Amino acid sequence: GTLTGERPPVFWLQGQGCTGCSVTLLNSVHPSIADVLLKVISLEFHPTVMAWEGEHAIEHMRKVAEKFKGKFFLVIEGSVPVEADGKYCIIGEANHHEISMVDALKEFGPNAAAVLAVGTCAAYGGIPAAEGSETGATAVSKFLGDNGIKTPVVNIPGCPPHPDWIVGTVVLALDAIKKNGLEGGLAEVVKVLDSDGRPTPFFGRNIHENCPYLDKYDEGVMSATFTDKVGCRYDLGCKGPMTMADCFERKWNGGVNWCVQNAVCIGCVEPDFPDGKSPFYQA
Amino acid sequence: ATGRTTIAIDPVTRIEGHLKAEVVVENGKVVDARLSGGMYRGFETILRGRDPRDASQIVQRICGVCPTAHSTASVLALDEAFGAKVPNNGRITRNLIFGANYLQSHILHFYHLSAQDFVQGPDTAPFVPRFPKSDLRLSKELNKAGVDQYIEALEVRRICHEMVALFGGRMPHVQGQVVGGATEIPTKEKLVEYAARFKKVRDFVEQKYVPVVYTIGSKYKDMFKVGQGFKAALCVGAFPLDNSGKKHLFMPGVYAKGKDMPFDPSKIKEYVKYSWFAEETTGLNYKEGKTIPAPDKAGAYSFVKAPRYDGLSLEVGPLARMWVNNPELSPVGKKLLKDLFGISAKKFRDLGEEAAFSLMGRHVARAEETYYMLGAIEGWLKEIKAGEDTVVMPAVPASAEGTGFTEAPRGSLLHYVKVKDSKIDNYQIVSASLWNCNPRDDMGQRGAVEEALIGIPVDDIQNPVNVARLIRAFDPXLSCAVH
Ligand code: SF4
Ligand code: SF4
Ligand code: FCO
Ligand SMILES: [Cl-]
Ligand SMILES: [Fe+2]
Ligand code: NI
Ligand SMILES: [S]
Repeated sequence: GTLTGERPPVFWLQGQGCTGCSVTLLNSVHPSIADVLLKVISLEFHPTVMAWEGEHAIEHMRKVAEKFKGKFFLVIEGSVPVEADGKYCIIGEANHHEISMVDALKEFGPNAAAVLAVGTCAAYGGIPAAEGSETGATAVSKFLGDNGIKTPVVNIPGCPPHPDWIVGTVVLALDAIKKNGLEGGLAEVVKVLDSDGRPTPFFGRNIHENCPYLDKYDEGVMSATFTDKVGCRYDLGCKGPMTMADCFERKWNGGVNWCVQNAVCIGCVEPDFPDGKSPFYQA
Repeated sequence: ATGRTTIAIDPVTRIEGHLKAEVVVENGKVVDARLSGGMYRGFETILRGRDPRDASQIVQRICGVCPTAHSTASVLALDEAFGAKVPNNGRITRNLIFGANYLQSHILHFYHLSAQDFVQGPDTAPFVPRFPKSDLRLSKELNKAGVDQYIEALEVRRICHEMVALFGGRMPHVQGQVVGGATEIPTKEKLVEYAARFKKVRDFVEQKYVPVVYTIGSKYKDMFKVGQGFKAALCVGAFPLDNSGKKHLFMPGVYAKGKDMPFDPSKIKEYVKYSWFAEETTGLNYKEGKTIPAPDKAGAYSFVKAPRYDGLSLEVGPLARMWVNNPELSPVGKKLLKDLFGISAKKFRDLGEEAAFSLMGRHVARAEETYYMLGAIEGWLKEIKAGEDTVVMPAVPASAEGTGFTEAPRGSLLHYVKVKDSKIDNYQIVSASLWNCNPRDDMGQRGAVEEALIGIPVDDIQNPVNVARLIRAFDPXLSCAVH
């Protein structure tokens, strides 16, 4: 990239998120987050990092959204709670009116080029939608569909996603758009999504079938304590067999570790996370 | 003289999570304040019915900035409930995992959240647009140093997360802390890798971060004269230094009305009159806590409960810990206090109560604490034994209870778990930004930040920058506060 290159506008809205999807992005190695922000995208609204605040920040987003109607990318971090008329997630106030996440997604969703549902909460509901919850936490694609909003959605799940899945999906989309324009490019992106909306370059391969401990699994050699790194982790709860992600190769945090080496996979990229992957520490 | 202007700020940005602040300004000063935590998930009900061991994964998703704190409080609560005896080497490994995130979080807070309060960034989003009169006082050179350090700090904080992940598996949301200890024995090779990263972080902290906070502070000396609030603080203890449970890097204590007092956790109660929870649940200690949302309840204004300590409204965080524990100041702090402020100081309390409990004092405390944590991590790197086991594998109890106490980067954190029929029967969280960013209690006494806003200057109601500057000095995390 270059400081003077074309950089599309991005709004990043937090619903029922934990800010971990933002933090994981800050950990991008190549390109670094400084390069992403200064050379790849124009992050026009993001409550955790932006300079302005309050109604002025909301109005700035609205002005950019009007100027770039149909052309901005909308990132959602967290689920969208529909109970109690949206009151379980208020994202701002302007013109003496509170703005719920429900309101915000109905406002900006129809006018985005694409919605990037970043993290398992946004993609599939995640922990806020799990058993024992009562807020009506809803996945982005379902919320948009229920409200007749047709904007394309790309899911980039994980709890959190790896930074490379987020940045890499942005790069893949921007490349497709450079080659084919916005509509043709998004069509090419949609063609490489699996049935759960996930890009196949990152989510097209199963952890277990590519796991370094697969020989031990097949031999029935299972670790009985977490600190035994020779055996397979299946009896300790590893959900690798049911999980589609490239962690076995990409690893985490600059390649220093990953979940299976360190402990177990908890299936964090899967639509049934957490309840369908729990208990975490039993098969 | 001027009359009243009421100012609402939603979202407060450059914090974590969903916050509205509303202040009443009269004659150029804040005279009243209300803080509203705006997003609820309900972890305390989601957790019920689960295998208790799942909690040390689920609870981290309260917050992806401080997940190691929740991991730590959860595994400590589970250790107690299960009767798990963490091996000595696992205690040290846990300290290395969690300590590295203190470095990450304080660096993130000062540079990536707070520094734009004082520094003009590059002329592109997300650094513009901003208030036309932002009160940015630094010279061209010092401002550029701030921007250059912001950019370098993006790499430094990422390296801190590599340190966390070396023994924690990944970050955000570690895999490596469980009931019974830590899941991965440190090897000689990985300890070399941790130490090499730590040296780079140490050099940035010592040469750039601590000096820049004092230097910027010396251009904003007025910010040591506001933000005192109640001048009351809480520390519950953190980072065990042996296996007795009695010795910790930060020792517990309460400070209020000019007096040090012991910490007795039975004196914590959570009030809800001004919070969106059922009125029948007001005034409960966490061991009997209940979480029944009431989003339509008249008069309430926040999803944060109102914790009080024997009726006192207290603050938490680096200032609280450094004030309660009163460690020696860093060498560069002692030097710059003398050179830039004319202050002769040896220990943290030598700043004096008024300057410590101030907007800029909280930034200074956080930088000083980052330096203090370097020495603790260095000690743990000398104490750890490569190859020695770090975990035990305890059976799940049918009936049990436990409480885990620690200090998250933003302040005191406890998790309480009750197990019945081998499943979670209750799980209650009392977190750092709960102590700081809560609403009024049932008697109408303000929360700590609400009270610290009183007296904040607003000489220009069109550019009321000091309101959020004060809030950011406390490093709020509303996702932690509400859970
Ligand atoms: S169960 Fe887990 S550790 Fe075992 S081979 Fe499969 S992915 Fe690897
Ligand atoms: S190894 Fe499993 S739990 Fe870890 S990040 Fe990959 S998919 Fe998520
Ligand atoms: N640090 C942190 Fe998170 C908060 N507030 C906790 O506890
Ligand atoms: Cl933490
Ligand atoms: Fe709580
Ligand atoms: Ni937090
Ligand atoms: S946090």
